[PDB]
Amino acid sequence: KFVADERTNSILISGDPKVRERLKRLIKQLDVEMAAKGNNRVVYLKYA
Amino acid sequence: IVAEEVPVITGFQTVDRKEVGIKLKVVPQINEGNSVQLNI
Repeated sequence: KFVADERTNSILISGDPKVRERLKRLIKQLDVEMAAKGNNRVVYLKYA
Repeated sequence: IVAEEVPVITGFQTVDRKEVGIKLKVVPQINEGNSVQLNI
């Protein structure tokens, strides 16, 4: 089965060295961080 | 403001100071280049 800590932000695992193979695979799978979306933007008004 | 205030009587006559001169109150904002908008 599964654990993690967000003190550390770390996946802990309980189970197989097959769970160790595939869940080091999923250790790696969703590690990715989305690129900044420019969620907010400062616009310089020319006239108004 | 450039002004000199003469005495004014709105009434032994009372005198009230008001200012006569050149006054310019301007609030510009700049188009991001060249033209300037003026509230004057």
